[PDB]
Amino acid sequence: MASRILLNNGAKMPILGLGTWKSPPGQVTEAVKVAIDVGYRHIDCAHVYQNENEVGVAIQEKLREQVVKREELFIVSKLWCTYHEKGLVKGACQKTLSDLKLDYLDLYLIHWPTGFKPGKEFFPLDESGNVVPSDTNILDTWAAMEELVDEGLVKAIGISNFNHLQVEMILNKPGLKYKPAVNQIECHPYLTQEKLIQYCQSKGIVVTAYSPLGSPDRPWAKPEDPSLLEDPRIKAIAAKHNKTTAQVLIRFPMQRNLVVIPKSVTPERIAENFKVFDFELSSQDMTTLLSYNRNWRVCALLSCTSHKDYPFH
Ligand SMILES: NC(=O)c1ccc[n+]([C@@H]2O[C@H](COP(=O)([O-])OP(=O)(O)OC[C@H]3O[C@@H](n4cnc5c(N)ncnc54)[C@H](OP(=O)(O)O)[C@@H]3O)[C@@H](O)[C@H]2O)c1
Ligand SMILES: COc1ccc2c(C(=S)N(C)CC(=O)O)cccc2c1C(F)(F)F
Repeated sequence: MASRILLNNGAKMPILGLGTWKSPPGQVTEAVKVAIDVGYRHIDCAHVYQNENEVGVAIQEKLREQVVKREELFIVSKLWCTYHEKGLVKGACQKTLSDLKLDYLDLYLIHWPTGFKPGKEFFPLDESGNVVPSDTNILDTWAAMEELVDEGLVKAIGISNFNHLQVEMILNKPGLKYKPAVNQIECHPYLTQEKLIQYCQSKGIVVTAYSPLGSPDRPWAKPEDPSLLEDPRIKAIAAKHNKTTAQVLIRFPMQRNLVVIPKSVTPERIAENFKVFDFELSSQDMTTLLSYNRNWRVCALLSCTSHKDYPFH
């Protein structure tokens, strides 16, 4: 399978990237270093992850060491919810750039469609526990994203966790200058996303699948939750192909023309997860994996359900 997908900004994006959410800061520099060494060229980052400085140390070391050139890396970050205001976007981007040690990002995403009240807290809550929104119109946040393109700070802009109607809203934005290049969404056999994916694809927006392994390290895992990695049916497909369950889980989105960003800080897994370009799931496997859909989300984030732009109703 070809390793990159063409975006609607004319640039090519690696279909496999390394996720960094929950990667401990004292481990993520080595994780990114190992990933680059084993072939990853796409790193998925975010300011809210609190580890971009340490990601950046790895990127800069690999650039300085001559292991990779900047043009070959595809570095993604995301505008956190507390920075949706147009006057905050450039500084948020520039802080990410400064921490990642970059002069530009390949892709900068609106992390969530939900703007949160600006301030030092990333997760501002009221006394009762509800997310405190900001009044910013995502179309204005989008225009601020467009300005980053026009200032040279980012090569592409996109969105994340936008539902079908939210994507449509950006696409229908009066005066839209740049279409989103990417919509990054949760996607795996328990959350197959057929409708959203087809819509985005039909519009020339590339979809990135997050939590493709079902995020077993998510902080809110419960015993009753289904477990992709432990699902006998998926294990059986893996066994049939002589691959690990994780490898099946990564290959699945790739064959749907998605980008996929499994996270690990374990060197052996980082390498395992990249070894997915050498086998193919059958049409029957694909259809069978699709059949496991149960609309189950790692990132359900019920604490945000009353936000006006909460995307998962
Ligand atoms: N845009 C968004 O809103 C959003 C939300 C969620 C995620 N994301 C992005 O998507 C990335 C991936 O999602 P995720 O971090 O939620 O979870 P994930 O990639 O589905 O799963 C990560 C977990 O799987 C383990 N793991 C990795 N490879 C494995 C393998 N081969 N065998 C067994 N276990 C393995 C990891 O352990 P170790 O690390 O200990 O090896 C970690 O516990 C994130 O890191 C982030 O970059 C974005
Ligand atoms: C939009 O709302 C979000 C978004 C993300 C989170 C996360 C994060 S940082 N993730 C799920 C990872 C990610 O968004 O990439 C953790 C805890 C609560 C969140 C919330 C929450 F609202 F629940 F506070």
